[PDB]
Amino acid sequence: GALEEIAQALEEIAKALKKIAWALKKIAQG
Amino acid sequence: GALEEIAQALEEIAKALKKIAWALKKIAQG
Amino acid sequence: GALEEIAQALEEIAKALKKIAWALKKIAQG
Amino acid sequence: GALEEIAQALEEIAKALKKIAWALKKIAQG
Amino acid sequence: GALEEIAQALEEIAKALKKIAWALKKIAQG
Amino acid sequence: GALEEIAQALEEIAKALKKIAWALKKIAQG
Repeated sequence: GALEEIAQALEEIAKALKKIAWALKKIAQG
Repeated sequence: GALEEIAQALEEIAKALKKIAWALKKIAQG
Repeated sequence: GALEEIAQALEEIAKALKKIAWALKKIAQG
Repeated sequence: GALEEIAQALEEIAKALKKIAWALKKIAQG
Repeated sequence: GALEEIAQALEEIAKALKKIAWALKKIAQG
Repeated sequence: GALEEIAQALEEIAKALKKIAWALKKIAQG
């Protein structure tokens, strides 16, 4: 579906952003 | 410090994007 | 419903981001 | 200016999330 | 129309994340 | 260092989010 493809892409963006956020936390703490 | 705050904000933003994706899926399912 | 529940969560994230924004302004100012 | 720039960006994201929440309620209400 | 408002809000979030990326680069290269 | 990598990744996330928003706008338009 059209909106399902948009949502899938958004979910991948969000998972990538969560990883970046964790990496930045660890750099910050260190 | 500031970078740890920024990391938390990126995590909040990722959470919002994931929820927006689920909202789009529910809209499609309607 | 499902979309209204997401809307509430997004409003809470928005408040969290505004709190972090003020924390960053405080760090910059001080 | 870096931290203040990020704070301003987070505030704009917060506004955008409130806009999305409002749109979701409008969709939900039909 | 509400879905278009959601898309416009996502565009604003993307611009704001670009500004956050730019600010973090400035901190990194400082 | 790491923060430069994080900023570049965030810029890539923002570019992708812009494309997602544009696709959603076109869906919303018909």
